[PDB]
Amino acid sequence: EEEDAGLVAEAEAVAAGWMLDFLCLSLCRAFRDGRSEDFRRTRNSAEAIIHGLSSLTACQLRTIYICQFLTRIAAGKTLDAQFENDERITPLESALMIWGSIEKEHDKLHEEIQNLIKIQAIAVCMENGNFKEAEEVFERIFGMPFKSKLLMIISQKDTFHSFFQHFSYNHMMEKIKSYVNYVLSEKSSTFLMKAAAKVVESKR
Amino acid sequence: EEEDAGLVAEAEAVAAGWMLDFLCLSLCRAFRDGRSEDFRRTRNSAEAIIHGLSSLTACQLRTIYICQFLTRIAAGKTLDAQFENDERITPLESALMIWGSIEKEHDKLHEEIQNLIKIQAIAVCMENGNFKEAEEVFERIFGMPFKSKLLMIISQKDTFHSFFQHFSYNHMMEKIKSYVNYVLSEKSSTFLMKAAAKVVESKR
Ligand SMILES: CC1=NN(c2ccccc2)C(=O)C1
Ligand SMILES: CC1=NN(c2ccccc2)C(=O)C1
Ligand SMILES: [Ca+2]
Ligand SMILES: [Ca+2]
Repeated sequence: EEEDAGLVAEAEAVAAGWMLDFLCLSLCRAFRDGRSEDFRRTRNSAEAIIHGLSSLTACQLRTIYICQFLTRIAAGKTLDAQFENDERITPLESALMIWGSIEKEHDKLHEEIQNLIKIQAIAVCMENGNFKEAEEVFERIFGMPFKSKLLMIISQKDTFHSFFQHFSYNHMMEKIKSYVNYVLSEKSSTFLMKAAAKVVESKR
Repeated sequence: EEEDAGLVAEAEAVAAGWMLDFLCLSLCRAFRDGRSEDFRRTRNSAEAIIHGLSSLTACQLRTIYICQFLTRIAAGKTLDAQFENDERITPLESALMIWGSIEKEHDKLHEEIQNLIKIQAIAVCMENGNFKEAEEVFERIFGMPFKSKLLMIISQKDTFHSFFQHFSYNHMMEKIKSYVNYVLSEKSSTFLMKAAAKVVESKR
């Protein structure tokens, strides 16, 4: 009875791991495509599956971090959203923390995305007229040339400054979408998606 | 591009169907075992997966009804829980409605469970001192000998009447657990559980 219960629990853990990879792939695809409602529903499903998982491999922690990173990026302009226990941390600051924690290559693309999130974390505060909050986000992030231009823009209250149009929110999203394409290629071969693709193909 | 998007959406629908069957099996097992916290977490996951499914086969609608039925039975004593748009309907009354909708055999066990839910729908109102609500649940359900004993118990305010000890909440749960064992046997062969069981066995 206890041996059967144990084997069942191990099988549920295997299946939850397969569901996590599939939901991550679906979340990545919805983000890349701009399917806002599918992203919201898929995120809700990923969150619930994650609460049913206890022990995680390094690969599963990376998968969860990718889901959490895209969720904060999708909420980047929602300044009322609180992703951390410290209520002062904005969504883009929370995405920046996860970006620096993922076990991944620090290639040129990694650093470009990092710097684009930093500029936009300040930009989104300025665009909402939250000038003192922009300065507080600046101090938390920064923790010379790039740093000093940003402090000058904050002090002038230059909300629609051309610097934010050159390193825009759209540019940040496009660079992140290039990274998402690589996650999509890497996870397209995971168990659940492969088996489901084989079913659809066999009916064609 | 549209052909690929279409094939991907079909594969996501296949995978969501496999996840629904697996989550139903896990929910049934947690209910049978009395694993309250695992039931709560599994229910949250089933709800989210169901919102990501659009077209349902007759088999998938039956699977969803089984999940909804067990959720209302688990909440049978939570008289503040509102499962229907009509706020007057109690959780056991909502379970009774689903029980009468499932495409299943009306064998002796089906009717015994039905009558046990009817008695307990009244019993739970009486036990909370909600005498007028017990009479209202009675009128909505009933909708001669069984009916008249119940109306007499309600009018006397006989909360701890021996009739409710003979056709108890425990007796209702045990009969429902016998039905759950049959659902467990039937869904143990579904794709995701079978594949996960094969993985665990191969590591022994
Ligand atoms: C709201 C939140 N969603 N999430 C989240 C977590 C895992 C997968 C997808 C999303 C957070 O961490 C906070
Ligand atoms: C609360 C509720 N949970 N549910 C539910 C639905 C599907 C699966 C599991 C549970 C309801 O219908 C209302
Ligand atoms: Ca805020
Ligand atoms: Ca109530």
